[PDB]
Amino acid sequence: LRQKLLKEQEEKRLREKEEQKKLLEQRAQYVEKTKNILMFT
Amino acid sequence: DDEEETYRLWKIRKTIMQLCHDRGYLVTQDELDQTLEEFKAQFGDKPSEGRPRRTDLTVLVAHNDDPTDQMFVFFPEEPKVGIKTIKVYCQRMQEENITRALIVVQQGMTPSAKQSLVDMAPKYILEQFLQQELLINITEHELVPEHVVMTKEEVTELLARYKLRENQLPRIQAGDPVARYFGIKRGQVVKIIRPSETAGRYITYRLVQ
Repeated sequence: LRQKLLKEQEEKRLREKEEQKKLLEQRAQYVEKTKNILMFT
Repeated sequence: DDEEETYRLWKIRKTIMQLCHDRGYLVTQDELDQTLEEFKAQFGDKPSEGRPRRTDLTVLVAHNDDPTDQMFVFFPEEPKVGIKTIKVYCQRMQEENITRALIVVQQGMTPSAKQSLVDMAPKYILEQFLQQELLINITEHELVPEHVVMTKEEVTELLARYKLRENQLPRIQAGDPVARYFGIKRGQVVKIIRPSETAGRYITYRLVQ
């Protein structure tokens, strides 16, 4: 049970950290695009 | 009087970020709950004739499922904005491929430009809000229950389940602050989830008219 719980917690940590990093990179690319079209307005 | 205006614009931006997250547009947790100090450092603490002036702090975002429909906001410098000071914005709309946006006015909008917002509405479904209106996320209040915007395939399943027509539902007018908050046209039903003191949870359905 100890082994199973440690494996599950490490998996959930890696999954959430990866998803947050991917959303940050998508937001950063869109931040560059909106910087280009926002500075003129 | 610059600490108060900085605090006020910070709460406006925070409420707009919660607005765009609740509506469905993709915004990160960093912008979702920043403190006053990220705002002060990243815009510049001097709203009177200084760095955090309007227009080049205005947010543009993209919807979560596809980054094609995009949502501006615009914070005009004028207290009472007008037609000549929105056709600039509509020119920025037609300049882009985007459809719609917000306008968070400072004082009350002029009626002629409100009729303008009515007239190009089917082309560009844009709307306004007020500054006094937007210093509070009224969804966070305890009287306001959980509102959810239904998809049309779920509306069809709803009307098929209870075997009733689209006008027999309880309804909601398009101008009240919650339906104006999410921003929804008529012919579009809304789940309301609320706690019941008699039996647990209770869902109901208000139709926008």
